[PDB]
Amino acid sequence: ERPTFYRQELNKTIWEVPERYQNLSPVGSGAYGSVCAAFDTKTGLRVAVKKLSRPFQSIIHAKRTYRELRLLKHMKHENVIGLLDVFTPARSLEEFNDVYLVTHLMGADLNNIVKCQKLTDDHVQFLIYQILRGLKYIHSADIIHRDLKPSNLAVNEDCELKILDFGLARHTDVATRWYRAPEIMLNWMHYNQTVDIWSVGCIMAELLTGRTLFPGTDHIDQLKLILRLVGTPGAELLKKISSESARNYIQSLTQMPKMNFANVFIGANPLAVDLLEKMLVLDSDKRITAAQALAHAYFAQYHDPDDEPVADPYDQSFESRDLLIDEWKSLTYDEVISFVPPP
Ligand SMILES: Cc1ccc(C(=O)NC2CC2)cc1-c1ccc2c(-c3ccccc3C)nncc2c1
Repeated sequence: ERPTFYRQELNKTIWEVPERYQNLSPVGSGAYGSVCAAFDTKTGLRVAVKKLSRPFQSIIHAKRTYRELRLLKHMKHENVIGLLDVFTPARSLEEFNDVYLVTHLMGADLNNIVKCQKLTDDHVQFLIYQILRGLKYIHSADIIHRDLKPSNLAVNEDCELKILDFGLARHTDVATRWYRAPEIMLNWMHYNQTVDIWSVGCIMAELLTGRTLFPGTDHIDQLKLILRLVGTPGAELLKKISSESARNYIQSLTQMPKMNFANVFIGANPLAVDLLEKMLVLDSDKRITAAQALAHAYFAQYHDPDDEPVADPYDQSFESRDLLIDEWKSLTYDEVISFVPPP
């Protein structure tokens, strides 16, 4: 049966949600869209409801909406945000103009944690572990995050973590680059899933040291900052950059050796430093994977091959179809009423 909705103004718009969701309350962030913390009396969980902004204003948004929804309904892992529900006040396609999403709530993100807790070695392991485990899931479904960062890691009171914003296209017109992998920033050859490991590395290094590893100002400064630690590229990596300008420009810079991670991260679990040198490598191909990373002896106290699941193949076949603004809209509708809540 169709539930009974109610109305109220939150974040300057009409919010019409089913009565199971009570005590809606804005998060204060805004960086994640329009989102409220709520209590779901159906599951009895604390949830996070997000009202999609004019989801179908144009092909770009239309397809973007269906894309996110597809991703959310497909992902079912304890370290990745997933769909507890999705609903619309509309009774028929005709109406349909808004999409509402629901997920578990955490209330905070990594970014807003270095400024608080002092972070012991132990908690760092737990946090990096969850990112790698969730990453392994995501990667198995052939989905790349591409822009992983501390602000995309939703963490709750008990340092439990969920990865957010995965697989969402690119940017329009900017974007922080303090964690993006160099392969991406200078746009080189085909780039594998390992781009995310580069990011995990930056984060891990940040959690260990309390300061941002590569807080560059603009594009060349970032590259300056990274090459000063991992060193400039040899002929092996240069030859693989099946690019042009980027290759000729990269090699223009002054050659530099890789620093000694051991003395860069003064005082830090040695096993931690070992992992960083395996993640922060210029060459993605020679960079460690999430699965490999979960076996490293640093995560000794948490590793458990049986409890580190994989995803089913993600049917990404819609990413090539050219559709009308109304068709992308309709598919998002189909995806909404065919939805089935998890157990
Ligand atoms: C609702 C929603 C829908 C979809 C996706 C998403 O990543 N979609 C991409 C396609 C994958 C993300 C969210 C999202 C945003 C902020 C959340 C906060 C939260 C609350 C306050 C301050 C900071 C945070 C992080 N706490 N718990 C869960 C949260 C979930």
